[PDB]
Amino acid sequence: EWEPKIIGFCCNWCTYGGADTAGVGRMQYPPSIRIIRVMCSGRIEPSLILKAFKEGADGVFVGGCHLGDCHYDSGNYKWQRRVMMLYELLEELGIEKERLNHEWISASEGEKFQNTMKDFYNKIEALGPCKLKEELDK
Amino acid sequence: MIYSSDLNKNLASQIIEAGTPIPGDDVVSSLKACYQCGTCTGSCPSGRRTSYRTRKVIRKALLGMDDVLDSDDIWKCTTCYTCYERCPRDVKVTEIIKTIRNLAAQKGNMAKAHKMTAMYVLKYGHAVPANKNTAELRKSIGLSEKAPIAQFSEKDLNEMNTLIKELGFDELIGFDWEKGALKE
Amino acid sequence: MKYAFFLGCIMPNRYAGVEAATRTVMEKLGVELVDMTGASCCPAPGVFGSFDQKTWLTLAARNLCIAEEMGVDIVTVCNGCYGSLFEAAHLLHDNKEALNFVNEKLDKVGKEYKGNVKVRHFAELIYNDIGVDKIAEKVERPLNINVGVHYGCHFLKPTDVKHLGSAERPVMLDEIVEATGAKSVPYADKMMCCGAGGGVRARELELSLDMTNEKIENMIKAGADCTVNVCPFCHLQFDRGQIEIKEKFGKEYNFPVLHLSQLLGLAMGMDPKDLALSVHQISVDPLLKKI
Amino acid sequence: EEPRIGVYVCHCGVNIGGTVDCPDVTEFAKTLKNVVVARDYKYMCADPGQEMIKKDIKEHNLNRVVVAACSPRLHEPTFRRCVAEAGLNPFLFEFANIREHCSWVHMHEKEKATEKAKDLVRMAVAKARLLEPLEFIKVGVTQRALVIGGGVAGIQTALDLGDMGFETILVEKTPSVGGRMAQLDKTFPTNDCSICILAPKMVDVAKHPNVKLYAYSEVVDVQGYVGNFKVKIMKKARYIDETKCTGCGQCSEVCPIDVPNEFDMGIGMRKAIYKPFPQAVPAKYTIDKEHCIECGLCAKVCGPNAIDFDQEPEIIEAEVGTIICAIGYDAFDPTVREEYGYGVYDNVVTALELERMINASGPTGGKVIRLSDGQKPKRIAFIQCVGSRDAKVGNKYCSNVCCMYAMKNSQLIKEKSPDTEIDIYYMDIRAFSKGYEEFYERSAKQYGIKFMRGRPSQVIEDPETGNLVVRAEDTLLGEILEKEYDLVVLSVGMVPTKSADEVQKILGISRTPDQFFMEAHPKLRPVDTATDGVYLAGACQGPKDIPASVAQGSAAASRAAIPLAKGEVEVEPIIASVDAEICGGCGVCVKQCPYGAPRLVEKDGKVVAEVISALCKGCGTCPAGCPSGALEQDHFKTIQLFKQIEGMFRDTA
Amino acid sequence: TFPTNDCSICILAPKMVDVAKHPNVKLYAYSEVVDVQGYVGNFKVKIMKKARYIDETKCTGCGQCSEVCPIDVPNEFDMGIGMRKAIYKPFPQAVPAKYTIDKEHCIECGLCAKVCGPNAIDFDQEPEIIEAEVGTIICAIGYDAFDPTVREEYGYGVYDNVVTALELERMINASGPTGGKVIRLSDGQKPKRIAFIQCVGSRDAKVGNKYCSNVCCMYAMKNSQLIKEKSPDTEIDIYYMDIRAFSKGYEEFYERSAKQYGIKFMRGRPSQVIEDPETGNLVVRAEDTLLGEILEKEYDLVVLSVGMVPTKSADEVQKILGISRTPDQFFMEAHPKLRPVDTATDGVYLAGACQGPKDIPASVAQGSAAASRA
Amino acid sequence: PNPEMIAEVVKALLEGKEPELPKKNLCEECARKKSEEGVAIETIKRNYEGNPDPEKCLLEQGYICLGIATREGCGAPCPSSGVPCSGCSGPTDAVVDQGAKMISALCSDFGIDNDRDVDPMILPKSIKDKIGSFYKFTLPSAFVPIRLK
Ligand SMILES: Cc1cc2nc3c(=O)[nH]c(=O)nc-3n(C[C@H](O)[C@H](O)[C@H](O)COP(=O)(O)OP(=O)(O)OC[C@H]3O[C@@H](n4cnc5c(N)ncnc54)[C@H](O)[C@@H]3O)c2cc1C
Ligand SMILES: Cc1cc2nc3c(=O)[nH]c(=O)nc-3n(C[C@H](O)[C@H](O)[C@H](O)COP(=O)(O)OP(=O)(O)OC[C@H]3O[C@@H](n4cnc5c(N)ncnc54)[C@H](O)[C@@H]3O)c2cc1C
Ligand code: SF4
Ligand code: SF4
Ligand code: SF4
Ligand code: SF4
Ligand code: SF4
Ligand code: SF4
Ligand code: SF4
Ligand code: SF4
Ligand code: SF4
Ligand code: SF4
Ligand code: SF4
Ligand code: SF4
Ligand code: SF4
Ligand code: FES
Ligand code: NA
Repeated sequence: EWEPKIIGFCCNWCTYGGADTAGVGRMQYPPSIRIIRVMCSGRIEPSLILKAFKEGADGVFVGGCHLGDCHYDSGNYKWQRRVMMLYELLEELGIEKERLNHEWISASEGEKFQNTMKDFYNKIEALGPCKLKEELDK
Repeated sequence: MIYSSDLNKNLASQIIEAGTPIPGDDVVSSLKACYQCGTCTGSCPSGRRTSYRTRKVIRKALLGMDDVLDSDDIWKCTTCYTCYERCPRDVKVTEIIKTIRNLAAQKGNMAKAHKMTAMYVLKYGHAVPANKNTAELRKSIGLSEKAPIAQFSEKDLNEMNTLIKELGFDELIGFDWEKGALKE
Repeated sequence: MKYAFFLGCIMPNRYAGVEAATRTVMEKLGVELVDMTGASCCPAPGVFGSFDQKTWLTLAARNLCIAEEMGVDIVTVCNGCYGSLFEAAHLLHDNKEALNFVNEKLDKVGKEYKGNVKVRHFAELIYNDIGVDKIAEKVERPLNINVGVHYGCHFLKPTDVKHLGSAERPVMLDEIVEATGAKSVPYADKMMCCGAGGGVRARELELSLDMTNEKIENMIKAGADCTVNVCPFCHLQFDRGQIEIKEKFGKEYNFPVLHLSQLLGLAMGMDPKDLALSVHQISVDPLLKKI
Repeated sequence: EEPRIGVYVCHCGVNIGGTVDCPDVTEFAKTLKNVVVARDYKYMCADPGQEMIKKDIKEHNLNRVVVAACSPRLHEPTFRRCVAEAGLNPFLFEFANIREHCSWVHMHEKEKATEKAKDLVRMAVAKARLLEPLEFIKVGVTQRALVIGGGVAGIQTALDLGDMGFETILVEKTPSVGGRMAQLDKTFPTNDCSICILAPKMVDVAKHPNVKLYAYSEVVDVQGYVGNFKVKIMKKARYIDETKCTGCGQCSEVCPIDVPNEFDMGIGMRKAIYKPFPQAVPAKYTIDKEHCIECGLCAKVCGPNAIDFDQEPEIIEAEVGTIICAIGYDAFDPTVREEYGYGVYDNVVTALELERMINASGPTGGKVIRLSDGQKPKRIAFIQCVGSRDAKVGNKYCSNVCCMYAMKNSQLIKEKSPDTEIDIYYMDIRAFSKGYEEFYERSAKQYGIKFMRGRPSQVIEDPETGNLVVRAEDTLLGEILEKEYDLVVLSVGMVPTKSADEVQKILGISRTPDQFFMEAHPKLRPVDTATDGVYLAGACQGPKDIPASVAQGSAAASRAAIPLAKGEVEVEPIIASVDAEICGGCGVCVKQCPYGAPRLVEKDGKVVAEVISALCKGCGTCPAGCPSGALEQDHFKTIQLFKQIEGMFRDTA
Repeated sequence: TFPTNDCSICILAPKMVDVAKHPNVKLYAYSEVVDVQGYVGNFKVKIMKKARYIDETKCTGCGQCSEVCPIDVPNEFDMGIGMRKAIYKPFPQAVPAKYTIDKEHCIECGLCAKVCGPNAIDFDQEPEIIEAEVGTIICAIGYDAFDPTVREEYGYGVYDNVVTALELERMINASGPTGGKVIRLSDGQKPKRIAFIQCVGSRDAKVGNKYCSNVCCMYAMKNSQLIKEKSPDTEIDIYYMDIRAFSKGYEEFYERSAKQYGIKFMRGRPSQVIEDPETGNLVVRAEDTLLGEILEKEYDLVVLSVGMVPTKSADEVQKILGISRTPDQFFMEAHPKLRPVDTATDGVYLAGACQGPKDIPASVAQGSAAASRA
Repeated sequence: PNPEMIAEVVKALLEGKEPELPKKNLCEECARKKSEEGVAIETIKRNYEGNPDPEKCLLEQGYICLGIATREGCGAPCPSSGVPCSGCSGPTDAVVDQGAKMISALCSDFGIDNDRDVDPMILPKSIKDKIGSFYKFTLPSAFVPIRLK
């Protein structure tokens, strides 16, 4: 009946490519995620993640280059500092830390992307739906 | 001569089915990655002194020769894991052989000696249970006359007897509880 | 160091001297052994794993629950029990479907595996946690003998789950045996199987003895005075197998067979009577005149 | 201006249409606000699809276009050219990835794949509404190329670019050019000496008017973008003046230090003062200071007085338009496959070590001998796929050349010593190119080379003789073999070169699962990388032979010559800019840029941030961290991404 | 196309579109080079623009003419598996998107001119010989599939259900004559069991082709994956000698074919194919060399993985350019390693399958390499 | 809102003109000294910790000052009076969620001088009350405006 709603933010140079590689390799994974492209994980910030939860996201995924492999040298280091604060901000708002997932996945890491999507889907599916939108619509 | 009529196209799938969920679908389905290199056969301790060829077991599973379930050869594997360790295609060989042995056991291809060992574990709780000489030997070297094991705990013996019945392992080996021995 | 001592079948009910040796040796090395009250057959994977994987894992999980209820980890002195319980534990932690299946069956008995048990092998526990240096500190009687070290297959393999180093060129037992003063002789096909595993001893006895004979022959050619193992199953195959090799093939070696705890025991300054060496099919008296 | 969108759902034959219900996704797109027309076609990138889009842009006066098909990383440039021809600004076009991100990964969940494709279309439409017309940034191209690696591939790229008339810089890490080809005795399938084809090319590249060869040098830094790269080359100190040196080699005859030669793979020794091989180019000597004791014997002998221990390394700064990576490969280290005994048994060698032993100018003078006793082996075994087609070592790929080089070296041994028994233990003989199957037939027919189909389980040494036994199953007889040999050659596979990680970071390029460098597309662009102005050539792009490497060097020269010949290239206008009316000069952006593009400036007597457009690569980090919202990067504005997020759940208004 | 399994259209169609509208490229489709005089840098060429009997400037490729044409001609593009009209377009994504009239079969009934709005049809149109001066020439005439009628034991041309891999490509193609359906030619049914026979016309001294055709291992595993994607219950067996999956991602594609798609492989070159006259089913006689036993498995369809041979027009082109052929009959490079895309004739280069059997990645690389050399 | 701003808005409507709010963040109006090289934060301090320098920017000194994510117009009396800005004027016209943007900026410049090596866990552990630090005046207008229970 219910299927989790997951939104993804993937950098063009690595994770978006890693998602592309999983596709070329026909590496199946759950159809809950809808990926949004950005040029760097450094483009991601709390406003975008929090906006996803307000709209009804049960889970939010963020994919970037491996630390030290950013196409723009250090954008991922800024995102990494932001996400750590965000995990704890979410807990204060009653949104489980686990509803946010960030990973470093290269352009050719299709298998990793596939397994990451499977694991993140199972984690959200087990948590059940996020009741934020239900409470805000009241 | 091998015709299509002599083969079972679903053998591999049936082996995988038996291996699901233990040891795992991913584990037993690894047989499908085999590229018949023979590394397993050259590594096999038993193949050096018998007609047993490890890759032919995988070949027969892929080809669909179900006579592999009636084979005495699959029971020559000592489960040394040398093939498992050296396989360049990550085939979980030792696990596939054990899963094939499960289907061979289901078909009735089980040796009395193995059935006797299985019977000792459900009846006495142990494959090698304690004897009168054990009590004498243990007390003579400072140990407790009887070890803290299932053989002397009616609670744990009944627990296993309930699980054995739930798993149908008693029916598999052909053990009757009223008779207190292996039927036929 | 507090560990639940899994005994198995062969050691407590037949080669009980291995139990006495382990009890004392582990006490001397700062390890407290607690009783696994109600522990049954691991169960022996050769028969149970080959007959029905579901029944092997459910009964293995039942035994893991006994240590989990006590709130301690498990320690064993057998490769057969180590492999059975360690692989059962790894499977229940890695595979949720296998865990759910087993727990549905365990629920009928009032048990439920939760995944907090770690299975240890005393030789591995000695090497990684205690240290080989602590073995040498407790040596009262150094052994001046050549030892044919037999690792066994279910100690280091499968390496993907055990993570105890190389199973091709290992050094673990060689250093523990050498701490006693003994010399681990290199011999041909050192890492091969004894032939008993996978229910082969019972189903194909002649096949199992051919492999044991090869190992004994290779160890003797390398100047070995005895063989040391970490498995009552290997022990039975090398010891009783020699009687069966003499009866079937007429070959006599009179090659002493010892478990590592018995070898360690002698070095710790233990009375050979406690080691129950008279229970062995092949007398160890000739070796006792050399140490 | 109210948006007027055209939505186009591709089927990609059945790649999308087989899983996703494209006609249903098309009817759904019609329900979205501002969608004037929505259509579906089998191949949107094909001629009929492109004309269909161009026709509707004109006919329905569209100001936005959405294509729901493959990844933008594949065809975003093609649909941008398409819409631009119809008069629509190329940045008023949006891609919805419903193939790689949907149809190909949700094949067994067609209903959910369809629902998903609809949401992805609604998300692209949502961003589309807020897209703005932008202008591609026209940038000049420096008329100069840089080739990294002086092997057969790199030499070919440099010779072709030089021959076309482009200034080229060839950087070679070791004292000599030539690469692994120079280490080989002969080369399959012709069995010519590697020298035959290579040495004249090495000689030519070192005296080419348009090629500046930097031997014993490494690229230590690369800044910039396509057509405008600023490079720093570290010319390492040979401690010898190249201008005065004549490569007479008198110094090496008197040097007392003996060092293992790296060119000879640890078989042959050399002196602290040396030349990699006798035909090395530049024909100049080098001093290894790690082992040099400064005894001064070489200087007494040196006539031109070229020796200079005080010589320091020089960092050269060069401006280049295109870069070609041709750093090659390294041979797999088989010490890990413990059952084969490499590093334990004396007579177990690699095929690359054999190449040096068999080489006429090698350390043994072309004699294949055993290390254990210096004797000639009468029986040799070749073990194929060592470090290849193996999940246990993490290399599940075919190394391409090991079947052919094992059959080749086996022919050479038969030519030198006909009585030698040679067996090749293989799984598949991969003699796939021109004359290769014939070379395999000839190996057996003319040279009597034997083949055993069976991957060996282990190699065992006889401690009394040093001879080796190979345990393997002859899969074609169903029997186990235990044949004895005097020498065992491991046909080691190819792995990326040791310095590949350093080069990867400097250029900013990716790796494929095999760890070799990644091409933009296996078929669309086989020698280009996703990083504009950076190309690939040779074994560093993947395991291959000399013919293929030379072809890639020539292919990379053509691809790298395009932006150079054009003299101008277009770059994406996804750059950050400050809205001075909102910026209060908090200074938060300044340190976030790795290139230092944002700077605090004074406009109208007030401090405000200002981005240097030329230094911004368009990552989007400072706009993301801007607390006032004054910083926005074009095409990835906060409002555009906000609409895209909403698009997953609902339509606007 | 392997190894990515992208539609061939994905990579090709945009390149065809681009080459037909490039400011510096003059495309002469439906044209042949009929004469070449001169030497390097100074070649004088004559190109015969063959008559389509349709004005390209007026034609819009609407295809209304083909719907009313009464003449049915076998489609060469569909390898005889499809019928086309006398007035036609090779495939729907063809470039230039213009129609052509085949005069060999046209009866001049005039029905197509009645449905031609722009009145582009011109039966009086004559061929035009264009004279061009060029400095360099690049030969990229490709290849033709081996004709397996000669290997009589396989029954090609005798048994209805024995097809070539190139015929399968057309049957399996989404826009093919069967609409992407792999069917038996005997009864139009979909085969539940398929056998692929490798090295057909390659690595064979009896047909005079002792070379490896390079791509047949990979395309047999690829097409087998597509059949499994379309019809998972299909039993697929590949009869091979050596699996040659030698380039980037190829070994992985081979592993994936067996592990993910369940494609089976029999190491054994078949001795013969035999048809059951009552069902049209085929039996493949072959030894499983890895079991030492003889197999006689039945199949609903047999696909011959035909090798590559030079194109039919290669002799004409060879004479016009004055270039040589290697023992495999493909064009000869100056040196396999020194100059892989040059010929001994200065100013004349080679690119693609006409230089030797190879795949798309290699062909594209050669086209780029030939551009640099030229 | 300051009295003068209220009058300007009402007076604009009286004259049939559109009211215009100031558009910049508070740092322009603030009299504190900002570094030309940019903001770099070494440690995060609670308002009572340490002794603030009255001339240097409070954010640069390690205090959470919302001036960066707050609209100007008040005259920045809080930093001028020795305390950080609490963000009571709300965000600029280009920022929907004030707290999210403040967190983004803070996280970005924290340990920026040792960017690759700064432990990203320091900042979250330092701030014991995240919502109260970044949403004192705007929680109801944030993307996530409530605590789920
Ligand atoms: C044992 C063996 C036998 C073979 N036999 C044959 C054969 O018979 N025929 C055949 O066609 N192929 C053969 N091959 C394959 C052949 O060696 C390669 O195809 C060929 O050398 C590839 O050339 P390359 O330029 O791409 O790479 P390489 O030859 O590896 O050259 C790389 C060059 O780049 C330089 N370099 C590396 N890193 C840096 C850096 N950071 N900065 C600057 N420069 C750098 C190196 O010093 C080197 O000069 C064989 C391979 C092996 C291992
Ligand atoms: C069944 C099959 C499946 C395959 N599958 C794959 C695959 O999945 N992936 C892959 O990479 N490769 C595959 N290949 C190989 C692939 O088809 C070739 O690599 C590729 O087509 C070669 O391109 P080409 O331009 O060199 O030759 P071609 O594609 O044959 O093109 C040659 C062109 O020259 C023209 N021409 C011929 N004669 C003349 C003349 N006299 N004058 C002017 N023009 C002329 C022709 O009309 C033709 O358009 C496959 C091959 C076969 C047979
Ligand atoms: S080793 Fe792995 S692949 Fe080679 S044969 Fe045995 S199982 Fe098949
Ligand atoms: S595991 Fe069984 S099969 Fe594999 S090698 Fe040991 S014995 Fe032979
Ligand atoms: S100086 Fe260093 S190098 Fe010159 S000779 Fe003495 S040692 Fe060899
Ligand atoms: S160094 Fe002096 S000696 Fe050694 S080579 Fe160059 S010149 Fe001849
Ligand atoms: S080329 Fe031959 S040897 Fe080298 S990997 Fe491929 S198959 Fe194994
Ligand atoms: S960060 Fe935003 S506000 Fe602070 S200076 Fe840079 S641009 Fe102006
Ligand atoms: S966007 Fe990335 S690159 Fe452009 S300026 Fe801001 S930080 Fe520097
Ligand atoms: S490439 Fe993208 S656009 Fe061209 S067909 Fe395949 S999917 Fe549709
Ligand atoms: S004229 Fe020739 S072409 Fe036109 S319809 Fe009649 S037949 Fe077909
Ligand atoms: S009808 Fe006229 S226009 Fe339409 S296609 Fe046939 S010829 Fe070209
Ligand atoms: S590629 Fe495969 S099929 Fe084609 S010829 Fe070579 S081996 Fe035979
Ligand atoms: S103190 Fe607060 S407001 Fe004043 S400058 Fe530093 S940050 Fe901007
Ligand atoms: S808190 Fe309110 S008043 Fe004090 S500075 Fe910030 S905005 Fe101006
Ligand atoms: S480019 Fe991928 S994280 Fe910076
Ligand atoms: Na030069």
